[PDB]
Parts: sequence; structure tokens; C-alpha cells
Amino acid sequence: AVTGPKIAIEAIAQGKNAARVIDSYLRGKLEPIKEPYYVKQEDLTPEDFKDRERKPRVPLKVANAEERKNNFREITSTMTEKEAIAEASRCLECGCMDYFECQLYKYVNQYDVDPQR
Amino acid sequence: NLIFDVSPVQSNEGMLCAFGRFGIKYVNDKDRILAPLIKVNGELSKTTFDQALIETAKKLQAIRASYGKDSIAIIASQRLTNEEALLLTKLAQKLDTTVIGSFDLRESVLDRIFGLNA
Ligand code: SF4
Repeated sequence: AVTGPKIAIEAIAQGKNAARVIDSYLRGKLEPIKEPYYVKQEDLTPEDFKDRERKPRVPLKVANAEERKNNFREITSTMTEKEAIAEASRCLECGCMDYFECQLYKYVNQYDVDPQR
Repeated sequence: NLIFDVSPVQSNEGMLCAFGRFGIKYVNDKDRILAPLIKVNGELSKTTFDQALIETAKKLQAIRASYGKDSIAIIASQRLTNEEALLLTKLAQKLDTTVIGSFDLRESVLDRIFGLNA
């Protein structure tokens, strides 16, 4: 109703942000959504991962076109537990392991720090 | 859950024919299907009631959409209750089909003479 036709996760994000804003307004003090500042790595290149082990992605089970063009049965099927674990074990763990207990992140969020300059 | 006997009720002559007395044997019959079947890879295989009813509704809707109204026939047995027959008539109205009949039904003559086939 506000952004126009978009994908569903955008609508869900809008709903969550609006819920937080509405809770703030009901508490009495209306506060606009503030986006935190994150430290991110933008200099990364594939040559930084030349040593990582190459693992194939989980296969996608898709129904045959001839059999699926006649019914409304679901096309793709859910992965198995073994395949799910093997797929989730392919993660590179890019985020910091100390994110929830880092104090530098908290302090750079508490102050309007401009790192680019 | 098994039927063991059938007895007549002493209403008038207290009588039952061969069918009512002995053909109740089909209730215990082990050849009765208890789960729906849908066509996978060209063969009927068991499924859940929700998926089977969804498939039924989508097939009927596809037939109605492609071939227009009055393209679906409902051939209902005459052993169903009054409520089931009325519900089938309602569903036929929902499918925009007036072909609501039975293969056991003979051409009526009494409603053109007296008014009601009864
Ligand atoms: S943390 Fe895992 S899922 Fe997220 S970008 Fe890195 S490899 Fe991909």
C-alpha cells in the first residue's frame, strides 16, 4: 500500500519496522527507525578464497515438466536432514564471532562515527 | 468395529429380504478403500484427503474453465442421504453445471401427469 508491488520479504520488513514504531508511539515517545552502522569488508575478492574446499551445492528436486503442466501439485520438494546439514556446513562464517559481545561495535553505534574520512 | 448380525424389527411382518439381512457384509469387507488415490506417473497411488480434494477441485475447475458451463456431469448413487444429494446439487450449482443425475434413474412420467414424481 505504501511502496507498491514488491516482493513479500520487503512487506514483512515494512510490517516489522512499523510494529516497532507503533510500539514506541504507544509507549508515548515516537522514535523513527535508526539503521545501525556496521563494519564491513568491501575489498574481498575470490583470490582470498582460493584455498577453501570446493563443495557442491544441494541438488534441487524439480517435478517433470510433462507431469507438472497438468496439475497444481508443488513443483519443488523440501531437502532432507542430511542434505540440509551438508548444505549448512558449506558456510564460510563471514560474520564476526564476537558480534553479540563486541564493545567496539556498541561504541561506534553509540556515536555518530564517520570512518570514511 | 465389525458387524456380527442383523435382525428384523417387529414393525409389520418383521421381515427383511436377502439384501437387507445378508448384504450388510460389505461393511466388514477388507477390500474397502480407506485412503484416496491420485494418478502419479500414470498409476493410482495413495495420498492424503487434503491433496486429493484439492486435485479434484482443480480438475473440475480446469474442465469448467476450458470447456465452459454444463461440461461436468455428476452421476450420484441413489443410496446417499437427502443431505448428501442436496449438497451435490449445491456443488453442481457451484460448478455451473445442470447435469445432475444418476445412471440408475429412469425416464419420469408421473410428474408430467400428476405434477410430482412420487
Ligand atoms: S555467512 Fe555464510 S551464508 Fe552468509 S554470506 Fe557468508 S558464507 Fe554466505
